[PDB]
Amino acid sequence: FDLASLAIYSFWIFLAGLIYYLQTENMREGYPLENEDGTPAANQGPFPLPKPKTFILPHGRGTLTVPGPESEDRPIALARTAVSEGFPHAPTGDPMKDGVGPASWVARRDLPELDGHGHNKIKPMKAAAGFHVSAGKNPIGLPVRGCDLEIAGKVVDIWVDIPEQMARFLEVELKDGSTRLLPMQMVKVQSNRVHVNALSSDLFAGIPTIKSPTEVTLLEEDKICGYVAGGLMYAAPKRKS
Amino acid sequence: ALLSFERKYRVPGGTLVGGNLFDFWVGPFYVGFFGVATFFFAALGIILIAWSAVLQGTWNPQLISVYPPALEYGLGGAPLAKGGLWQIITICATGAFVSWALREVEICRKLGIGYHIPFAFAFAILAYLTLVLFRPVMMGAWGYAFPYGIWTHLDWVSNTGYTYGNFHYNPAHMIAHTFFFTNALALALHGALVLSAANPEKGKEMRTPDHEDTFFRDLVGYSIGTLGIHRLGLLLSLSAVFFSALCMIITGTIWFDQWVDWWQWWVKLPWWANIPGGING
Amino acid sequence: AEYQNIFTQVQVRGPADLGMTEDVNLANRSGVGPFSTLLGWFGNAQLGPIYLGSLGVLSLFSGLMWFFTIGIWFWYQAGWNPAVFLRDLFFFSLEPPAPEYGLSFAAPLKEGGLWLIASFFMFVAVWSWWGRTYLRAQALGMGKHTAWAFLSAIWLWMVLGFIRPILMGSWSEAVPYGIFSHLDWTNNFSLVHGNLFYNPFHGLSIAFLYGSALLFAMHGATILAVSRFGGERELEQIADRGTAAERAALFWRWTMGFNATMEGIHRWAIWMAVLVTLTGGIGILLSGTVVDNWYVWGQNHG
Ligand code: BCL
Ligand code: BCL
Ligand code: BCL
Ligand code: BCL
Ligand SMILES: CC[C@H]1c2cc3[nH]c4c(c3C)C(=O)[C@H](C(=O)OC)c4c3nc(cc4[nH]c(cc(n2)[C@@H]1C)c(C(C)=O)c4C)[C@@H](C)[C@@H]3CCC(=O)OC/C=C(/C)CCC[C@@H](C)CCC[C@@H](C)CCCC(C)C
Ligand SMILES: CC[C@H]1c2cc3[nH]c4c(c3C)C(=O)[C@H](C(=O)OC)c4c3nc(cc4[nH]c(cc(n2)[C@@H]1C)c(C(C)=O)c4C)[C@@H](C)[C@@H]3CCC(=O)OC/C=C(\C)CCC[C@@H](C)CCC[C@@H](C)CCCC(C)C
Ligand SMILES: COC(C)(C)C(=O)C/C=C(\C)CC/C=C(\C)CC/C=C(\C)CCCC/C(C)=C/CC[C@H](C)CC/C=C(\C)CCC=C(C)C
Ligand SMILES: CCCCCCCCCCCC[N+](C)(C)[O-]
Ligand SMILES: CCCCCCCCCCCC[N+](C)(C)[O-]
Ligand SMILES: CCCCCCCCCCCC[N+](C)(C)[O-]
Ligand SMILES: CCCCCCCCCCCC[N+](C)(C)[O-]
Ligand SMILES: [Cl-]
Ligand SMILES: [Fe+3]
Ligand SMILES: [K+]
Repeated sequence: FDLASLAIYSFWIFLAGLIYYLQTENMREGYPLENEDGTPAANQGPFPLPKPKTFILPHGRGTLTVPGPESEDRPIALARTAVSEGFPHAPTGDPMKDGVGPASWVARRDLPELDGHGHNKIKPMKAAAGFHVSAGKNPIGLPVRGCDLEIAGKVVDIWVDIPEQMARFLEVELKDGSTRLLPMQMVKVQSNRVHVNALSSDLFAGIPTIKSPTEVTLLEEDKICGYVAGGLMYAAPKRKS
Repeated sequence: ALLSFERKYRVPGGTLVGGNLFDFWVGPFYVGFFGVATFFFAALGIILIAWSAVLQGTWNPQLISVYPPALEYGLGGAPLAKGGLWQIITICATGAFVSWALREVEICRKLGIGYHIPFAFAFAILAYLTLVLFRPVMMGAWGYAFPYGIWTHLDWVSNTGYTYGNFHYNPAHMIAHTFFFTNALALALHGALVLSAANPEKGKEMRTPDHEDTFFRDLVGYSIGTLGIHRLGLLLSLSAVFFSALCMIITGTIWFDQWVDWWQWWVKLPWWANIPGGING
Repeated sequence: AEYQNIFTQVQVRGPADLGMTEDVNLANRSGVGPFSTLLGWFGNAQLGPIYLGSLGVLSLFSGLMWFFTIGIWFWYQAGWNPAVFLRDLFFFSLEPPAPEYGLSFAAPLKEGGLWLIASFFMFVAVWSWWGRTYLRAQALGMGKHTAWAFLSAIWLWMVLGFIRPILMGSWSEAVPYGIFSHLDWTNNFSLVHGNLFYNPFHGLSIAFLYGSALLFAMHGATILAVSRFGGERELEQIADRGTAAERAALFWRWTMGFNATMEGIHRWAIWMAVLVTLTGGIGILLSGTVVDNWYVWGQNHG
């Protein structure tokens, strides 16, 4: 019954409460659990939902309250492939177009992310005041190549994050004169071209387009990022080595 | 059991081996060939360990301990109850880990994400192996490796350590250490910054990355940035574990004397070796 | 050569960013520093600006007053000789009062009166620097996390150099200022107390330290892996969850049967790390004060 023996018992308790707190804290999204058909699953695990909390979003964009009623807010083009819980769900169409699987996208807000001053976070560099390439190969004007090893277009600008000062997208012009955005993280800038392994030349038009040509919305980012990522699985018929 | 957003991601494909045979889930867990590989290697391992526990005549987790073959048996096999069980279990554990990694590469593929997680894991796997395979094989015996028991493996640490004096003096261990302490500092900080931004003073709006960048620049005159800190944690982590393996691969192989003594190379340099005063002469 | 996002490919620079205002007294912020292209490949390229109030200037001063106090005694130990100084740099040491001077400030200068000076300067620099972390967060209207977490680190440091020396009756118990010598004090401490591998708080301190390396590795890699969907933009993924946040949670759910949220994970992080020095400091405090041998304690109170 000495002090150290107390302190340690006291801790092992504290810790379990902490783990409880932590685990409930991490249930604010995706819960309550569901069956593959969207009805509440019978079994929710040992941990209960926490009391809702409410974030005040800046720039009068409202609030978010979690946990909260939760729907996908979009159609999901998949059908079951087995008679019981837990098997793969087949694409009922073209998964890239439908935005399922590795091509999945979330119905986020259809407005762009704003910096601390309420100005758009991401601008094409041409309309970003005083922003320039400062190191490493400037990709602008380079030909863009798909995994099939055909030319898919040309870099015509970089879209930069203002407050953070980093490249987030390469705006690429296609055969027809329209441009698409490609994530910086999915391109390899080389001394004489930009290579893009996720997509083949022919799938570039398929990239989701943005409606305003000098800004991009959270929802448009997701659709754009999703499409390209999914190309890693779905374009594989056309990838070489 | 599905997260509300989960179904759209549960498509076929991704697998490295087996086509679509083990391409399914059990509760939250994804399986894969390497799910099966894992369960096998894992069960057989825990089975041998539960058995080594009875050939040792004990059913207490704080006492169970599977020792390597003693220095005699060399780099050869051993009769089970005094060695072999360790060796087989060690095989099992490597099976289990490599499988786990490869399983993660499969989950990665189905999710359209990059390989950074199982790449990082591979650094822990290599650390283990260093201690149980690469160090012993270089040294000449499975006996130099650590035993599998809660308190008994700490004994091995203390005994291996003190074999070379105060182990602090290992320079590669010195570096690895620095990285463990830095990585924790970065963890503490990173976690606090994000939470201090999302959870501001009562009634105020959520702050932004600019408030994060500003807070630090205010505080220390620099800010690494929301991309950087994630590159950083990963670097501090893996770097710590890298030098961990380094510090031990070179102990009992290229250096086997007292670690404190290694530092005389610096003191016994021509231009100051014999100058009077100080702590050294 | 699929790109990985560990190094930048194209840096981009615009106008130097003076940063958000809120309630910061801008008269105390400095001017932007240079622009490291080097740093630029990993994180931000912009050095500065930096706030520096009165509290901040006190801190920065007495921090150097500490550092110099140690340095001039390192020079004295070298016999004022540049070559000796450099040869024996790790070997010099500023030790505290012998055990007989107790907790008094009487001890002669050349025998730890000097140690107490540098220590006073240290105490000032740290606690001032602490409030600095609170106040910078207050100025910007942000949570007090940073300051709470920093206090946990202060805990260990307070215990090693101040609280434990107070409780044990002398200043001699406290860590010396010196590279090789404080390393020795560490090893010594363990020996004198039955081997800290028997301190259950030392075991936890370790669990968490390893755990900090496990988690930040997990997390760091997770973000990079989902950075192809703007994963690193954590605050906005909290506010309006994206595919990045979802495929993250799901990699982990599918691997190990549970997972985190994009806010939650950071609560995991802050606690993991904070618990290193939290348990640590308890472990050290109990050593010598209540438990003299951890092996022995281990035998009784199992
Ligand atoms: C946990 C038990 C021991 C301990 C165990 C160890 C062990 C074991 C090791 C160290 C090592 C270090 N410890 Mg110690 N250390 C302790 C507490 C401290 C305290 C303190 C205020 O309490 C300080 C200032 C230091 C200082 C140091 C540095 C010499 C070194 C790297 C710091 C680090 O990795 O952290 C992260 C910090 C940062 C990333 C910020 C940068 C910090 C820099 C180094 C400034 C500190 C001033 C420094 C002493 C000046 C160097 C002298 C110059 C040549 C003039 N230790 C406690 C008491 N420490 C390592 C070493 O290599 O020793 C030679 C090592 O292997
Ligand atoms: C008296 C003892 C000596 C000493 C001697 C040694 C010795 C001897 C060794 C170290 C090692 C280490 N020492 Mg030292 N050490 C001392 C003093 C210190 C001090 C200090 C402040 O005093 C510190 C901070 C350190 C820190 C360190 C690190 C560099 C390193 C431990 C981390 C590591 O290697 O991870 C590596 C991580 C792993 C190996 C983890 C493996 C994980 C595997 C891949 C997966 C596990 C899955 C498992 C089955 C989980 C089950 C799942 C559940 C069922 C769900 N030492 C003292 C002086 N030190 C070790 C080292 O460098 O390692 C190479 C080592 O061997
Ligand atoms: C890395 C350098 C040394 C070492 C030095 C130390 C030191 C020093 C200490 C520990 C401690 C621990 N070490 Mg050890 N440890 C080593 C290698 C290992 C390996 C391994 C497979 O390589 C494992 C599994 C462990 C496991 C353990 C835990 C029992 C304990 C908490 C560590 C932790 O939280 O890590 C971070 C990981 C997590 C937070 C994830 C959770 C991991 C769980 C808790 C571990 C499962 C182990 C389980 C009880 C038995 C495994 C077999 C099962 C039947 C399948 N060590 C090597 C040889 N280890 C501490 C202790 O208290 O032990 C008495 C302690 O002080
Ligand atoms: C052989 C030696 C002994 C041993 C003796 C000790 C002793 C003694 C202690 C530890 C402690 C620890 N040991 Mg042990 N340790 C051993 C073996 C190990 C092994 C191992 C592989 O076996 C490991 C992994 C560890 C690891 C650890 C850590 C988990 C723990 C340190 C907590 C910490 O993060 O401090 C780092 C953080 C701090 C020191 C906080 C200080 C923060 C201050 C405020 C910063 C000041 C800044 C200063 C002004 C510098 C400014 C410079 C700037 C750049 C400007 N030890 C063996 C048994 N170990 C410590 C502990 O808590 O024990 C339970 C401790 O006291
Ligand atoms: C518990 C989790 C980890 C942790 C957390 C932690 N540390 C923290 C914080 C947190 C949350 C802070 O908020 C605070 C901070 O500011 O973060 C950057 C901090 C901090 N932890 C620090 C260091 C530190 N942390 C350590 C560890 C840890 N802290 C834990 C592992 C250690 C170790 C392992 O021992 C160290 C050494 C500092 C970066 C900072 C506290 C700084 C402080 O108290 O200020 C003192 C002020 C000074 C001015 C002294 C400077 C003296 C010299 C080093 C200067 C040398 C310059 C010279 C060569 C030039 C001379 C020129 C002249 C002619 C002018
Ligand atoms: C690389 C830096 C750090 C790191 C990274 C890391 N660890 C990882 C990952 C990554 C990136 C994963 O993706 C993976 C994971 O799933 O994370 C939750 C993992 C993981 N690292 C883990 C633990 C762990 N990591 C450690 C350390 C580290 N991991 C490094 C510090 C330690 C330490 C410090 O000791 C431990 C204990 C697991 C939680 C998980 C690996 C899970 C796994 O591989 O499961 C498959 C195997 C089993 C379920 C059972 C195997 C059992 C049998 C084969 C027999 C027992 C083996 C025997 C060796 C026991 C040892 C006895 C002990 C008492 C000493
Ligand atoms: C080139 O030379 C010049 C002269 C320019 C230099 O300046 C070079 C300087 C150096 C080379 C010095 C280098 C410094 C070191 C090597 C420092 C080493 C220090 C450590 C390793 C720190 C170890 C841990 C220190 C701890 C645990 C300190 C605890 C401090 C206490 C919490 C404070 C206690 C308070 C006291 C004693 C005062 C109490 C009285 C009151 C009234 C409050
Ligand atoms: C069984 C009860 C044990 C009590 C331990 C509870 C852990 C405390 C968690 C910290 C809570 C953080 N909070 C809500 C103030 O933000
Ligand atoms: C140190 C790691 C702690 C691991 C304990 C985590 C508990 C897992 C319970 C989460 C709920 C899982 N599920 C699928 C039922 O929702
Ligand atoms: C003496 C050390 C005290 C450590 C207390 C733990 C602080 C961790 C931060 C948890 C966040 C909760 N809080 C209080 C900031 O709202
Ligand atoms: C916040 C994450 C919690 C994970 C902590 C893991 C607990 C490890 C238990 C190790 C046993 C320590 N000891 C020596 C007291 O027994
Ligand atoms: Cl890269
Ligand atoms: Fe993060
Ligand atoms: K411009």
